[PDB]
Amino acid sequence: TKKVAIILANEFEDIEYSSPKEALENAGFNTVVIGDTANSEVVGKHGEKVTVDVGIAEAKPEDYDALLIPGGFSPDHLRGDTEGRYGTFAKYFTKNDVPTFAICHGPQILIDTDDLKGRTLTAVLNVRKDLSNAGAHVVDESVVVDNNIVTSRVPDDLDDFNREIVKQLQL
Amino acid sequence: KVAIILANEFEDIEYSSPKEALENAGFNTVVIGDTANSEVVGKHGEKVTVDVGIAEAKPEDYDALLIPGGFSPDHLRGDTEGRYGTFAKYFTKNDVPTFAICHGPQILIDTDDLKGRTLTAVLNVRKDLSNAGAHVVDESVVVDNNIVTSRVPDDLDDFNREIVKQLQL
Repeated sequence: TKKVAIILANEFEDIEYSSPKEALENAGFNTVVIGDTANSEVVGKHGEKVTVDVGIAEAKPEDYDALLIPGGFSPDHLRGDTEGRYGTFAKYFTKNDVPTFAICHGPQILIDTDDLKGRTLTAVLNVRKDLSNAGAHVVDESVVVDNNIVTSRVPDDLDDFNREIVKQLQL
Repeated sequence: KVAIILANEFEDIEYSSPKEALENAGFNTVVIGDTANSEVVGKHGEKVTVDVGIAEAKPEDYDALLIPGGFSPDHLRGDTEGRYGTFAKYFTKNDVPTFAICHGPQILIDTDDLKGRTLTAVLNVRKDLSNAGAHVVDESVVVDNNIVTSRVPDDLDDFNREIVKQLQL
């Protein structure tokens, strides 16, 4: 059975957690929330409460078949980790070509892998310049697939995003 | 007169504290935002009235630019037209005092004028500043000619000292 790590801090955009989670689960995959502390609670921009399953210190990235990075201000919070642990975690996925799904601000964490040069991604407008400065080829499309990396921009893109992330796990 | 570019979810004290330091030193501030006479609200609930809409604002009107942090700079970088980056370019291009704290330096990324400049910021945005070509350091306040930057609210005494000193020169 295949399972997806979702990295999550406070002030995630609620629907960018719940909608991809539901799409993945509907296709028969399971999801695990990775955050600062196991059994702590993180709260979305619009109040959705999510319990963290596994702490970032304990998580083994090789256990997971894909990584999902919801947007909102959750990725900016994750990037405040003093030891940079979420960028390091994400680096397993980009280095080993494991399916990697990020929507809106989500691709901010991918900058911290240093693995973006020459990769093709989209994101929310707010972060596109930072992605381009990280070396990516940045485009403006509802969903972009570059081998293992699937990116989208905004919550309106979720239907396209959810279709592609599920396909990529079927491989 | 100092332009303050401001959206919702600014870090409250990074607006009020430099504003008061400037006003104490006898300088005036003008909040520039999406629409004149709207309110933007800080992370901790502070309400600030927007003086001038970004459509009408003329950067040459101003003696400095102040960019408070929190998630205000990220909101400003969402402007469909990129108008706040364009506003900021005037200050970087013409070497006009430019003050940014915490996440505030994110807006300076959009000027494309950070190559070889020396800045600090909150940890969360340092990689992006480095990727923009800045020399990023970890200090309570950094002065690089016209650009003054700090990291977090605790730095405010130092930040305020240096931004006031710029305007006095």
